[PDB]
Amino acid sequence: MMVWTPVNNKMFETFSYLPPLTDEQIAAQVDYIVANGWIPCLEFAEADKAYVSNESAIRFGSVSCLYYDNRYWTMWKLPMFGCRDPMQVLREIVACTKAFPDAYVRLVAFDNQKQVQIMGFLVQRPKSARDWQPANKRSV
Amino acid sequence: MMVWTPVNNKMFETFSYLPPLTDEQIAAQVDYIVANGWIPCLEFAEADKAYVSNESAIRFGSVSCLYYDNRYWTMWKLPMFGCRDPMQVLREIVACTKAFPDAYVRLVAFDNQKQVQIMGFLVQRPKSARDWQPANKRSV
Amino acid sequence: MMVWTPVNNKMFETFSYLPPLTDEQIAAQVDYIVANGWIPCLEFAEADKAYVSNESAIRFGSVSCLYYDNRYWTMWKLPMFGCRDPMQVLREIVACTKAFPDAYVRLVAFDNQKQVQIMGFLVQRPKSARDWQPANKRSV
Amino acid sequence: MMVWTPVNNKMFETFSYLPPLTDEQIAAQVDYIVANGWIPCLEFAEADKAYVSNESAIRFGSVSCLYYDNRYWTMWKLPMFGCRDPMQVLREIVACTKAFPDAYVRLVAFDNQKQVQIMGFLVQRPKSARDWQPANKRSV
Repeated sequence: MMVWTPVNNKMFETFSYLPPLTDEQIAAQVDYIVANGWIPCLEFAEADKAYVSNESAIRFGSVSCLYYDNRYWTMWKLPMFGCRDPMQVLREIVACTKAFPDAYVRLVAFDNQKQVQIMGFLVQRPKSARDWQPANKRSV
Repeated sequence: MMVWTPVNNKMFETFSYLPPLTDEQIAAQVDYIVANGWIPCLEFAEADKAYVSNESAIRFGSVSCLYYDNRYWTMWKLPMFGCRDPMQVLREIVACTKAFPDAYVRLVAFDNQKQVQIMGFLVQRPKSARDWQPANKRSV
Repeated sequence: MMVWTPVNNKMFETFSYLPPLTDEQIAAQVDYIVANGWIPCLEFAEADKAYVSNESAIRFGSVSCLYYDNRYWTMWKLPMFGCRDPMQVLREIVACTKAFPDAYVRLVAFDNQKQVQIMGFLVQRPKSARDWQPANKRSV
Repeated sequence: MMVWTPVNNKMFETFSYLPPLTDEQIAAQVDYIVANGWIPCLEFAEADKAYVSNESAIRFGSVSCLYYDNRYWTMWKLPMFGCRDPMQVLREIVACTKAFPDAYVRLVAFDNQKQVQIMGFLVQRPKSARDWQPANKRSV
């Protein structure tokens, strides 16, 4: 019987329960975006703005239902409309992480027919982050 | 006239006003669980999640009555259903404290007829805790 | 034209706008308590509990009017009922400050006919307090 | 395509999107105040009181609309009524920044016919401020 640790074991939505994505695995996800005609986009946030919080609810009456701060991140340039080249997306990941080496960075893609984000996963976390576990240390 | 100190004098419910439990005293409490047929279970929490607090009430209307965060701790494995062996409980205390050496750890027992926790006391506090007094420094 | 400083210029109610009380000045205030038949008492608080705050209002509906945390301090022993000797009060100030050398300590007096505190002033602040000005540095 | 940075890029209302004002540029703004017959005034605030916040809203019902802490700063002396000399304003800037070298200081001017502040801009920020970007580092 192994025990799932509650300590410093924060997650990051899709794919965060798998082993960290290799460069080949990321490339494959990017091919999937392009093959489906979705719109790639990068978003980023400093460590203090990375996880959902409640601080703005201090200003509210009884209307906090499904309100959370830090759902929005900051857009890196613009969504890559008309992009049909996976290398272009990989180059923007490099450019974004270079400009913001200490930020959380996530890759997302949009479907404009449904008007919804259709994919998303973390591609960088700050090296100073101490609030997460490697796969083999998630249970003890 | 001695003065009960308000400074760094936090307590931990049942038995926290007595001298710290010896290993023999813990064993005796464990025998009491087994003799009564109750279900032993261990729970633990990191220092930041150990004491009752109010942070979630920021999301509330006028409904904070008997709401507190940090009442729930994290379960170590499962409650030990059918356990009639005190040595088994002692071995789980050892295993739990070893896996989480910096956590607060409490031993509890359940009665399934009343469906309520029927006993509970702290069995470990982190070595770095500075918010509590030894028995002879509780008053000055 | 001198400018009253807003920075690190916290005050402590009665007499805090005067030069700090000498031992002779404190003795005189104590004589005043005794001459009037009032009940002397000492109260103390650690630095974090010294000034009025709002943290408990997170639990409230619209009822925060004239609610503040940290108005209560901690009683030193009991109010000195029947005390008609100023030296006894001075000895308790010494004893209280010795047991809590890093606390704020105030002397108060009660009138039991009106049932209200009738006098009060600070008799010790922690040496580590940096949030207050000397009389000659209160304006610049 | 350059990306506007969200990190440590706080601004300070009027003129904060231009290059920092030179002494000659400040003098020109001051001439503008005097030429129009407006009332010059200086205000200042320590770093913790410089930007708009919400802390007092913890005491509120549903009435936080257009309530913010830290809109008021501290007045330096009095508004300079009748002042028709730009050198006088410049001398008060010097005197204010000297007395409060670690404070944010802003120059404002009042129109008493409209009864409203008619101009305002930052004239000093603390040297220890790390929450702002130079013009050439505002986008990456």
